[PDB]
Amino acid sequence: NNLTSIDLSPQTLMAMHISISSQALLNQSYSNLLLSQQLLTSQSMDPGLTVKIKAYQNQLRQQAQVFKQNTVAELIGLYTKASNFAALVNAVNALYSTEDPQVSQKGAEMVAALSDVAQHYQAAAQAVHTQLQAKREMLEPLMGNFLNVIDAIEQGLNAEAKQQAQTIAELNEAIAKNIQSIADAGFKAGEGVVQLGQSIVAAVPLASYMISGIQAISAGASGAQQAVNELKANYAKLAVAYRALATANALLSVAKSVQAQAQLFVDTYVLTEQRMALLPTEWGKVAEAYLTAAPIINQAGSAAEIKQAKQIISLNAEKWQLFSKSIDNAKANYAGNNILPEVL
Repeated sequence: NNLTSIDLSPQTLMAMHISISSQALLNQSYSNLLLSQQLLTSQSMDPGLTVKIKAYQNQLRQQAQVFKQNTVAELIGLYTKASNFAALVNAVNALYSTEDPQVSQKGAEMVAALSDVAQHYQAAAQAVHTQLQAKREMLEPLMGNFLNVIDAIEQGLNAEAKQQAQTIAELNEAIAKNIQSIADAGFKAGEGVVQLGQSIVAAVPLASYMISGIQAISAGASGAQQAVNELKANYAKLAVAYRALATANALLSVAKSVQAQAQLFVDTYVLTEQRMALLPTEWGKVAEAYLTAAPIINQAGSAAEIKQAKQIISLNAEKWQLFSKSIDNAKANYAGNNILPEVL
């Protein structure tokens, strides 16, 4: 109705871009893990299962490469649009720093213009989300069929081997939680520099399929020290379980190691897609607010009404600059987290 009711703020955009970065950065590291993982050779012995494992491994590696190189760039592109918008709000602020007597009209047209820009960023986000949802609809059936392959083999295992399979599944779920604790401590809700590494954590004899796993960098300064000690303990026990299950069915151990790497990639893809689902609607809310504000900013034309508009605009400009720094940080993480360095 009047100046006090307009919302020129970034609304939930800052928190949403942090929650997106949270999962997308981790999924960047899981992509590098799938790409670093030694390929299974045609050891044969059981060529049927080997083809099925290699097929899934190759299809996952191809999807990890598409996320690492294409999807990340597409997200960095969305974040750049948020930076751009922040600059435009800061331009509206720069306008009000002049003693133009017709500032109310020039200001209202600029806000009405940003309204249209927000509507475009809405469409830009919707495009990325459609791409993410399309792949998600392909990755779930792919993983589901591979899980049917594993389960079909497991129903025919002896008592001891079926238990080594349960133990592997349990530790893979435990190690996931450990990695999540470690990454969240490094991320500090968008203020930190998320950095994870990798190493050979286990091996299955055939001559030797060597399984890669995520590790913390700086086993001394990474927030959640509890999680690092659990991770080392869990990897040690995981290595035993694989060597054990391998005496019964070696390629089953390989298959479970591949599925564990996939579970992390597909689960974090799905979370990245669900955090992204809300972004179009939010840009839409910014577009709707800016459109409504325009006529109100125009009516504020008295010396005092202008001073009050300048005040509101300057406050929302500072809010957008704080979000613009949150974006620069996220963009620097995506850049620096492109490499998954080795650890000993």
